[PDB]
Formats: sequence, structure tokens, C-alpha cells
Amino acid sequence: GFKQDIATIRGDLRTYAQDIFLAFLNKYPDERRYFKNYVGKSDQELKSMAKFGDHTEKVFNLMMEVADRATDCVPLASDANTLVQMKQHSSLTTGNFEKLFVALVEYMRASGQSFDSQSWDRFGKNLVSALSSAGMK
Amino acid sequence: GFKQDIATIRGDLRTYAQDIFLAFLNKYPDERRYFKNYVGKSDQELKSMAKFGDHTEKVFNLMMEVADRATDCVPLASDANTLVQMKQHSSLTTGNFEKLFVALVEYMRASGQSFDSQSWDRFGKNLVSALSSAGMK
Ligand code: HEM
Ligand code: HEM
Ligand SMILES: Oc1c(Br)cc(Br)cc1Br
Repeated sequence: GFKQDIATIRGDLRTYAQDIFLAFLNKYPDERRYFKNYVGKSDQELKSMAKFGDHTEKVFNLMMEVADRATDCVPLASDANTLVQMKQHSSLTTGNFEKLFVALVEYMRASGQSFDSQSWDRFGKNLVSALSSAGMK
Repeated sequence: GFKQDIATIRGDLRTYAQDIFLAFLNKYPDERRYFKNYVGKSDQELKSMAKFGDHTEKVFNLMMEVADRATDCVPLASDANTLVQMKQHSSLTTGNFEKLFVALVEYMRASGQSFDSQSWDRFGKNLVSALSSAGMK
């Protein structure tokens, strides 16, 4: 279920963080504009960049944290607030987040591994609602 | 489902409120000690007291509000905080609430009317967890 998925992802955080992040950018190419230093780089090129592996794992570490603190896939309002208030998210709208989750759910469904992908979709929904309530446009 | 069950109960509130609270008091007779003048009385006696109907309508009015204000059966922390800090609830522990929800769920499974019993069980468990987080022993 959802709790196991968090352990699956945590178990191999660097691989899943990079794989899901790349799936996001591949499904939604225009989202790369927010990561100005990843522009014009192949997957392998990105994986050689210290801050790619760092950015991504840390992004997903925090997602897992928010995920593990949620009850029935409902995140804490205080977690949603952190994500709104982070200056790296100043320009973002809830639309950017929804897209991360559509990509993540699609990745899960396509994987060999056995995710509770509809829980992740619901989590993505409850998080978007929370972001909006915390003042994200 | 759950959200509809809220409307079902609200549509015949006094009847459901009394029936469910009687189911609770009959399953757990020793809960009568937290109340005044409840012991020694049959269901019909209770239902004809001046305060019994009115105090069970008010309990369930707020219970329905808490369920309605929930997301995926997860109540608001502020709603839990209210239930913990009510002066009328100063003798209580989370065990009192779980017993009420055990009885409520059993009532729903036994009735002719379609209730989403699994969801009410989840809600009671989630509320108990929220009452603990809010500081109830
Ligand atoms: C649940 C979803 C998200 C979480 C948990 C999250 C978390 C984080 C964290 C922890 C950082 C700081 C990394 C560091 O430098 O130490 C960060 C940076 C960033 N986030 Fe997010 N984020 C999320 C969603 C998004 C989305 C949807 C976008 C937009 C496409 C976005 C854009 C960025 C950008 C541009 C940065 C700065 C780039 C960098 O780290 O060098 N984030 N995010
Ligand atoms: C989510 C569940 C509950 C809600 C929403 C709730 C709500 C309320 C409300 C609104 C009142 C004031 C009613 C009035 O004065 O007319 C009240 C009183 C009270 N509640 Fe609760 N309550 C809940 C659970 C419990 C439980 C499990 C117990 C103990 C077994 C309990 C014990 C009392 C007592 C002793 C009073 C005051 C005495 C009385 O009304 O006769 N409550 N509650
Ligand atoms: O911040 C994130 C981005 Br941007 C994309 C994906 Br996929 C996951 C996270 Br967390």
C-alpha cells in the first residue's frame, strides 16, 4: 500500500528520485525552464552533475517525509505551507505540482514494481488542495 | 458512501442520534456514569427525558460537522482540539470515543438503511488518533 511505497522509494531514493523527476520533465518538457542548468543536457549528462543527484534526492526525501506524515493520504497543512513558503517555489502555481503527480502516477503504473498508484494520485490531489489553501495560486 | 451517510443522518438527525447513542449506552452500560440520570432507565424512558434527546441531537450535530469537515475521513486537528478542550469532556480518554465508534459501526452494519460502515470505522480511528495528537489521554 501507500506506506510500503514510501519504503520502496526510500530504499533506492537516488534511482527513483532521478527516474521520476526525468519522467516529469519528459512528460512536461516546458517544466524544465524552472531548472535553468538542466536545459540542453542528456539524462546521462544530468546524472554526472552533483546538484542534479542532490536536488532530486532531496526533493524526493521531503516528498517522502510529507507522505509519511500524512494520514490516509491527507498531508499536514504545515507541510503544505513549507512547500509554498520554500523562496525555490516563489514562481509556482498548483498546476506545476499537479503535473509532478500525474507524471509520478504514470511512472508508477508503468513500472515493474507494485505501487499503490491511485493512493499517490489521491495524495497528489490532497496536496494540491492544501497548497491552494496555504496561498499558492 | 461517507459523504452521503452524513446527509442520510442529517435528514433524520434526532432519530439516528438517539438510536446510535442508545446502541452505545446498551453495548457499554458502564458509559452512563459520565452522564447524569441515565442509569436505571429503559430506551423509551431515556427518549422521554427532557435533556436526553436534545444533548444526543447536539452531540451528533457536531459529529456530523466534524465528519463533513474531514478529508478522506481524516478530521481537522482544530475539530479534535475542540473536543479535547470542551469542559464537558474533561473526564474522558480516547477509549471513550473508540467505544462510541465501535457501537456506531455495529449499528450501521445492523440497519436496513445503506451505510459505508468501513468509512465510519476509519473515521473513528482517525478521530481517536487526532484526539491523542491534541493531548487527550
Ligand atoms: C511535493 C513536491 C515538491 C517537493 C517536496 C519539493 C521540494 C524541494 C526541495 C527540498 C528543494 C530544495 C533542494 C535543495 O537545493 O536542497 C526544491 C527546490 C526546487 N523546487 Fe521543488 N519540490 C516540489 C515540487 C516542485 C515543483 C512541482 C516544481 C516546479 C516544476 C519545483 C521547482 C523547484 C525548483 C526550481 C527548485 C530549485 C532548484 C534547485 O534545487 O537547484 N518544485 N524543491
Ligand atoms: C465525536 C464524538 C463526540 C462529540 C461530537 C461530542 C459533542 C458534545 C457536545 C456538542 C456536547 C454538549 C451537548 C449539550 O450540552 O447539549 C457534549 C457534552 C457531553 N459529552 Fe460529548 N461528544 C462526543 C463524544 C463523547 C463521548 C464518547 C463521551 C463519553 C462517553 C462524551 C461525554 C459528554 C458528556 C458527559 C457531556 C456533558 C453531559 C451531557 O451532555 O449530558 N462525549 N458532547
Ligand atoms: O519537486 C518534484 C518535481 Br519538480 C518533480 C517530481 Br516527479 C517530483 C518532485 Br518532489
